[PDB]
Amino acid sequence: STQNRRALDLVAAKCYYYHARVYEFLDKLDVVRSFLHARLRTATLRHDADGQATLLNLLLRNYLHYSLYDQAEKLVSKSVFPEQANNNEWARYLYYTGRIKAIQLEYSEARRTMTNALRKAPQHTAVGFKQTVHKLLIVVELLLG
Amino acid sequence: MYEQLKGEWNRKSPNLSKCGEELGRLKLVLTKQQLILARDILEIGAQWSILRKDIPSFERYMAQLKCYYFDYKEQLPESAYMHQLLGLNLLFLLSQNRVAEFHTELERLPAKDIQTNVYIKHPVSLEQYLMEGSYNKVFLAKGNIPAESYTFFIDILLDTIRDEIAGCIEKAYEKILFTEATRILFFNTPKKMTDYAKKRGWVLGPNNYYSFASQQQKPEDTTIPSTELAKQVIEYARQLEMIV
Amino acid sequence: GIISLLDEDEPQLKEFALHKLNAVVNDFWAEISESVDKIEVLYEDEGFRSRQFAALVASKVFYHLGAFEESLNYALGAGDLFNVNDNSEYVETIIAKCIDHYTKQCVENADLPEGEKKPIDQRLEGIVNKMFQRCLDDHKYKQAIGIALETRRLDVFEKTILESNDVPGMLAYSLKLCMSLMQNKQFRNKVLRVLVKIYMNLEKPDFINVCQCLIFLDDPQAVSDILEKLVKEDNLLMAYQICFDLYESASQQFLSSVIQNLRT
Amino acid sequence: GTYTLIIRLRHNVIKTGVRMISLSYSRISLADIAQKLQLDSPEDAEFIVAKAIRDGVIEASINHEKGYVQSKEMIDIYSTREPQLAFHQRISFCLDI
Amino acid sequence: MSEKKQPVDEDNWDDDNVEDDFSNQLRAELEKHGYKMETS
Amino acid sequence: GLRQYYLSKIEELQLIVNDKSQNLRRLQAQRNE
Repeated sequence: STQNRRALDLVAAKCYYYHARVYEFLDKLDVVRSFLHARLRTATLRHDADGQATLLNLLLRNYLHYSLYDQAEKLVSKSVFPEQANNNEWARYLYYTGRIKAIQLEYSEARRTMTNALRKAPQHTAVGFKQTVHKLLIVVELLLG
Repeated sequence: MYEQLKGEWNRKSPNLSKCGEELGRLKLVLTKQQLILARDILEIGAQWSILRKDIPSFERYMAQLKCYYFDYKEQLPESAYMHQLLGLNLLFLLSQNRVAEFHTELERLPAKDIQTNVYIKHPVSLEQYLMEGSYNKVFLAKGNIPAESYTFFIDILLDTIRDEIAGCIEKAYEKILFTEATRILFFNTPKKMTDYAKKRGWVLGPNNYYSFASQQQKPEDTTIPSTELAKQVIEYARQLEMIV
Repeated sequence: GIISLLDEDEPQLKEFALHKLNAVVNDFWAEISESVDKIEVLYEDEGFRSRQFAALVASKVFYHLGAFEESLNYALGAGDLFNVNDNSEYVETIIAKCIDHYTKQCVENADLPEGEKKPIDQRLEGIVNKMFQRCLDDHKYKQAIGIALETRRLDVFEKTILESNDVPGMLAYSLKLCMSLMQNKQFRNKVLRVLVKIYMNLEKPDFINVCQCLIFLDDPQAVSDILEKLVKEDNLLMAYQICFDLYESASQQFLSSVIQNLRT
Repeated sequence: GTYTLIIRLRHNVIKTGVRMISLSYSRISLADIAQKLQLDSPEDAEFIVAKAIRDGVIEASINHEKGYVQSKEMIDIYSTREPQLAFHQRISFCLDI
Repeated sequence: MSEKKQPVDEDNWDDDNVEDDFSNQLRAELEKHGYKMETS
Repeated sequence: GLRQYYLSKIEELQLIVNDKSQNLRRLQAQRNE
């Protein structure tokens, strides 16, 4: 990337998101998942920033659509904490991690993550999103008591 | 068409010369007919493995049957014995004192927990009763199973439950009558009460048992804090007066 | 998944399981990384067939997991399974890791190679030689020369000196790199001698560079002999120019030591 | 999409009922425990109470021969160490911010 | 700015849950009238 | 084939230098004040 990815990394992430949206709308995500895994594998070697988060979030969402384990991949990747997410992918990553932890017979750890997710959300006009996350938060807090 | 299995399919194979047949079927497996027949053979092998108590073979057969049944391709929609195998696998993984994967495997079933399939209603009800202290329903339902024998796992659950009830009675009691243990633990008067008390030592006879508890170890000592609290105050001072 | 099928005692079943793992590793690397112990145990058996294939599969799994040392070691153990060195990006990453490991191993013994240095793997040396030959065939002489200069190896650099590039230009580039980029004097003297051999073997005997070589490493006897030979060649102009160039850039001790070597 | 995570909660209801009735009373018959929790069976009440005691939910003891449950009363939490920790946490937080 | 998160879908005196716990029907009638009927 | 090796080695070093150039300026400003 003399000038190929240094200016199109955000464009590449947006294109991947749009392709995933189209596939979820009127296609199948199996091939999209394979392509995303291949692209992520190609990344995380030349650089490990701004590209290892949106792809990982899309992969986690694709696995969440089905009923896979969804926890082996997340517990081995060291790029889940890129430390530079612009407060955008952190909310989705925390929501996915909290959902997995609550569905995995663990309740103590997920509270901090899901509170961070709710408190990292956009403040103005985010409607559908804080509904489900806050609903799950009150359900799991009832589980705690 | 290269079946070689229509000979002793309906006829039982009580640990007879049939392992070679399974090996030959596996070699032959090495156009969904070849997969439908292989899945049926694997299901039959899994069903027959319970009567032999082959833990590794049962695990491998259960994994193969789950993989075959989880396919979303255009195949046979359902079978008449799949739910029985799923229930048997659930009972097996419950008998191993494993609960994480236990709960992960239920979510694969969309809504059949309470709608239909009493084959799944019985194990989930058993788990719900076992999670809290309600134990009478467990042994009551242990003599009531609509699916099949399931006797390979209910005995393990009975042993574990009896052991944990023995563990629990040891606490919070300093007096109890001898016949009360025979009432609580379902062995009535088989002479097993004295040997069982030999296993869990107990102290006295005269139709009575006693236990002793201290629990004052943590209190009445301030020396144990004296170091960790000093470390904590040192940490406060260290992160209070350093230039960052 | 299908890894449980490896529990069987049939070697054909083991081969089928290895093939299935090598075919489906690229999509379920995370789930199979945690069960590499069984594959390692199977590959560790000397009498077991297709041990190299299992070792290569384990190397691929380790590389996809993100570990470099374990994957490199397993790939080196595999041997001929990593013949391809042009197509696979994983092969490129393994080649980069192997080059770095070889350079580090050479640098560790670079201070004293004869100081009971541990035996370096011959497979790594062969792979490095193959990569160097591939680079040389692509007419990339400068990159190979630079890689060989910093690799603590002189045969590779010496063999790449004579190429399509002009001998004078290559010699000048090597001299500039040695005099500007190199730091340690122990290797600097060896490099100076290696370039002095080529300088003396040139078609046109250029004492202008011999003077610089003998000033970088104090060899007054060699300088005196070169001056005597230049005088014996009936070329008074070249000898006078060499003497005038050497006087202005030498030390008083050097002149005092070459006077005795020349006049007596 | 939360039914699978909503059916595993009745145990918490039983736990909170036991905790509340332990806080309220000090010497209570087990039949009243069963009636006020409507467990539909007094025999399971003793098992539930024992299971609650074993994990440290309550500090009471029950007499099988008699029937009633004698709660253990011990209060003086300011002499306990725990407020120190309950302050250490917030102090560290306020030092980090 | 913002994301809109497409791919998903004192004002009251003091807030305490005791106030909403009540399911009875006014102490005057449901309790005082109900048990003050001369049952005794 | 060596060119890809060299470029992959160069990129991370460039990133690290770009990262450190900011802390340098912060320290200089404090010292000047």
